Amino acid sequence: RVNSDVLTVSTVNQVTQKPLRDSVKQALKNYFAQDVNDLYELVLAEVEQPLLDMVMQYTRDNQTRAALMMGINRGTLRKKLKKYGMN
Amino acid sequence: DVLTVSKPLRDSVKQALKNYFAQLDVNDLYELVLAEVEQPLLDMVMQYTRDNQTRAALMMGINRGTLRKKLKKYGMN
Repeated sequence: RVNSDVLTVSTVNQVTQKPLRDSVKQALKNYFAQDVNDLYELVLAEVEQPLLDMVMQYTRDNQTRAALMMGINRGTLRKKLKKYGMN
Repeated sequence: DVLTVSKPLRDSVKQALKNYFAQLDVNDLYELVLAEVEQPLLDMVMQYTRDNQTRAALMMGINRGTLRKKLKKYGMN
């Protein structure tokens, strides 16, 4: 059971749409194919940065609209932006 | 530079969000994306460790309690 299927990636082999979770699985599978103790932060960092960049670009940098769209408060959005030196 | 797909996983997230935006009120995008990324992460690590929660938590860098809360959140418990 998965939460949603609205996030899909376009991959040309011609162009096929597959669940984003599949890319995550593949990336992890390749990663394992080579002692890790920070896998969550690793994956989190790889996901939050593009998410923040895309949303901020979409709302034309309006921090409040970006927060509403993301379902988080203004404060939380600000610490995430700063974490990645995006502020 | 460690998470890539056949490259960086981040590019696939960007692509996904672009496809999603074309589909557009939305106010749960963070959880929406997190759910699509944490569930498979949990699936893959638990599989890697043969369902050993302690080993999975240690690999992930989180305590066992947090791992169990995450698994439950996604109905994987």
